[PDB]
Amino acid sequence: MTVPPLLKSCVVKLLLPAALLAAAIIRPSFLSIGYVLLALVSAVLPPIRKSLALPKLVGTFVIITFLFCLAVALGVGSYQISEQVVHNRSDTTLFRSIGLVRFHPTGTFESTRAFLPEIIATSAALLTIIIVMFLSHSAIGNSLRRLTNFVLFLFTAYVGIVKPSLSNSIYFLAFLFISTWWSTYTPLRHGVYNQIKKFLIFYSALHFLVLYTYQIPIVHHSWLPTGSFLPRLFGLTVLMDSSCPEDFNDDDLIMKWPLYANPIVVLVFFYLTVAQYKFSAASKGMIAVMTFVIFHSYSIALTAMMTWALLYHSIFGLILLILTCILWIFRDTRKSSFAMAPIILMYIEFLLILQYFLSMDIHAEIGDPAWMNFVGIEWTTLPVHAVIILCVQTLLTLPVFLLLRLARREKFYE
Amino acid sequence: KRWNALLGYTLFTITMKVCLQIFGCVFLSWFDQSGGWGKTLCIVRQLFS
Amino acid sequence: WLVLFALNKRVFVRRIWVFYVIYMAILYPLQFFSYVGLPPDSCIEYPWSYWIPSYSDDARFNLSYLLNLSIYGVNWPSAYLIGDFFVLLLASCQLAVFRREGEDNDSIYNDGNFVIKPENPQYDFIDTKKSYVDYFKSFVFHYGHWI
Repeated sequence: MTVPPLLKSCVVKLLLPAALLAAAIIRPSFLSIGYVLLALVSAVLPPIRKSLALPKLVGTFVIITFLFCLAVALGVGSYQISEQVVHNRSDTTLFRSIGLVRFHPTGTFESTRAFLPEIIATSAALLTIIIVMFLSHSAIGNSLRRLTNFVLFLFTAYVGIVKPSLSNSIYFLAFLFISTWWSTYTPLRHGVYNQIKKFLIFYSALHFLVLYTYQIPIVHHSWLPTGSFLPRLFGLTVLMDSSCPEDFNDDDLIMKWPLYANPIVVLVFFYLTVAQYKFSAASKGMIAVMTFVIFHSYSIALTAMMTWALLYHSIFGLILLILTCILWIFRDTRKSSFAMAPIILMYIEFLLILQYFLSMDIHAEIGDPAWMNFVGIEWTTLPVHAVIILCVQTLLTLPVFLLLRLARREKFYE
Repeated sequence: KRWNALLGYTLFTITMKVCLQIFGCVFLSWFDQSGGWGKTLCIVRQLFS
Repeated sequence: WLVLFALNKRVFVRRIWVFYVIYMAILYPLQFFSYVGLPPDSCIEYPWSYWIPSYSDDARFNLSYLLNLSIYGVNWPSAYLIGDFFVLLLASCQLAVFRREGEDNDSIYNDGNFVIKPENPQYDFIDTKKSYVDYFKSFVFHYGHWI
């Protein structure tokens, strides 16, 4: 009788997608579409909080999972049996695309792989049967919530950094838009925040769909080759290409951390976003501390701006240093920042988007125009260095971005 | 009915063990296969004792 | 035989116990004859020496042993005979009990309803403390399912 609704609901909503994604990354097929869709429909489902038993919509989604998983498992089993009884062509293309794979007796993770995905699907189906038949019976908190919103903001930045391309270009655009809205210190409505979250979740689901369904061997073999114009532009990388007896790009750099980390990083990003959607010295001491902070915020941001000029080389960087010395040469340093904060923000954001364009997954598509030989910022051919340098760039541009926040706040105080 | 079901299940497994005695003493030679299929049936021999 | 015995009510067992005891009392001499087998002086082979020629001699010997078919010069264990004899003893004595019997042994639920019966011949042993036999009765009819 002591049926834990929350515990078993969390077990479902977390582990069954987990083993689901494991059996998926094992082998890609139409099982990708169906099975990843079964995972992603749940998203942030209405919790079973001891009310109205299992939700009607949740129950409908779960019974759809029953039907689809049972049909897929039975079909794969029947097709494998038929192949065994009977036995690179179009029939073989459909053979890979459906979910079947050739059986060979020489694999620890390969001979089992011939039937493991359907075994895992049947096990998940049985667990769902058991669970559905069994379930039918703040100040520090607010500070931590804002801190986790900030680290989700940083995670949006990081997942934009890991694959600079049109797959994450919209991520970076949403990042900059919400950052500028939050910088004006105008309280952004919870409706707009919910709309931004919904757009992020929808485009993330589309991103999973395209990245994985493109990871199917047939798609990259037939429709368009791996690392072609669209993969170089939008961003499409195939991770696993090893198959049964009839693996990405090249291994000149052994690490290749961003390329291998893209799936798991974006997956944990999805999980964090859906979870967030569901979720003495007296006053004189820190008042003087905050007074010093507001009197030296432009100074510290400008020193970080120099640090950017040290790390990165450009005639733009020359413009950065000349604007730095202009701002730090006069008596009205605070007033100078107060007046030219929008201009420096526009310049730095343009520099961000320009180095992003220069760090796109595209290579040799634009060539080496006059803005390269004369100016000279690296193309970032290796992504391992690119991810680190652009993460340094954003963590450095954070305070020079906050200076406009403080300037606007002060500005509407008078 | 549940207790009689437990009775029937215990007698089911007693019959299965008695019938598997001969399956393991003279019918074990079907279990001397190669890897793969033989490996799987070797495991099921282990897990059916 | 055990499976057909257990999952059936006492009426069916009463009907088939004569058949079962006849079967056991026929098998026991048959089993002893099978253990004895043909004399080696006869020099006549057994049919089960060629039932499965595709296997080794050990497999054929074990197959004949589990079927309790005779093997030339094999030491049949006495435990088989002792166990079968004890089964025969119990079967014969239970047949004797079955012939001299009314309605005491079978279930009291033959009427059909499973609610508490109005009257029962024996007192409420749980509350009373007649003797140590009452203690044992309470222990085994109140916590026997635990065991």
